[PDB]
Amino acid sequence: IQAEEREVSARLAAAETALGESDARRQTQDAALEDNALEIDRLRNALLQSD
Amino acid sequence: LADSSAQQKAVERRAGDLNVALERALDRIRALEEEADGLRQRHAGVDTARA
Repeated sequence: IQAEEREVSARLAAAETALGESDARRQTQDAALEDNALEIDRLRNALLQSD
Repeated sequence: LADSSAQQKAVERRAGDLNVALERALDRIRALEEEADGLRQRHAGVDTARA
């Protein structure tokens, strides 16, 4: 049972690393996607005026 | 002279009448250009909000 506990804690450690990495990457691309939304709004407006 | 003054008065009258007609037709052209302008901007706005 000690060995099995070791294995389960190892799986838990790997999962906790991947979760943190996913959350960080998610935050970066989330900010980027919000900025992308704003920029596309700007380009649509410039298309408004020039058209 | 009677004949010639008759023609003078007649063509003067017809010239005044078509002067009024040109004035009103030019005003109508200005109105239609403004209306077509309004169609242009509002159509652009609607076709873009629909995009």
